[PDB]
Amino acid sequence: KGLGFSIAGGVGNQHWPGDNSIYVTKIIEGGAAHKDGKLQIGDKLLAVNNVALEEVTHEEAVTALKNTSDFVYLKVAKPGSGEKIMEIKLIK
Amino acid sequence: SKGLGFSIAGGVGNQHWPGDNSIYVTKIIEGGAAHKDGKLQIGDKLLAVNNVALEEVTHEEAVTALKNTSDFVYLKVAKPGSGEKIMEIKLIKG
Repeated sequence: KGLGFSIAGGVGNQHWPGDNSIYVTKIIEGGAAHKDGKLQIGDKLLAVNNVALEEVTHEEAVTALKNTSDFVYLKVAKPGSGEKIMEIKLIK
Repeated sequence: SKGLGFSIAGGVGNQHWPGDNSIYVTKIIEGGAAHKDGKLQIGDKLLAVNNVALEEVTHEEAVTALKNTSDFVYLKVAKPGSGEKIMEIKLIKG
C-alpha cells in the first residue's frame, strides 16, 4: 500500500470471535483511499477486483490487494448495513 | 463485468502449464461477441487488451484489463499453425 490502508482479519486470524472477514483497520492520511473518502475504518472487504475475499487468509487478502493494476475495484460492506454492497474505485 | 463472451486462464503465479506464464483463452460462450465474430479460438494465447500488454502478468491483472473495457475492444492474439503469428481481433461488447 500503495492504496494507503491496512487490514486485519482472515481465516485463522479472526478479528471478531467466529468471524473470518477482512476488515479495514487503518487509513493513511492523504493516501489514495483517504483522499477518495469513501473507505472507512471498520468496513468489511468483500472483494478486490475480481477476487472474492470471503473465507480467505490474511495473506491471500494482501496478495489480492497487490495484484491489481493501478486501477482498483473494491467491494465493501459498512458495519451494520443491509446487506448492502458498495463499490469504491481507486487509483494507486 | 463481462460482455465479450469468453474466459481466460494462465498468468504469473497461476501457470496453465509448468513454466508458462501466458494468458490463454479457455472458454467461449456460444452466442457471445467473441463467438459471433468467429476469429477467437479456445487455446489461443492472448497477448494484449487495448493498451495493456499481458506478457508476464498475474491473472488478476489480465482479468482487470478485460474488466476496464468499453464499447469497442482491441485484442492481440497469437495463433499457432501456419499463418501470420499475431492476429488482431476487434470486438463489440454485448
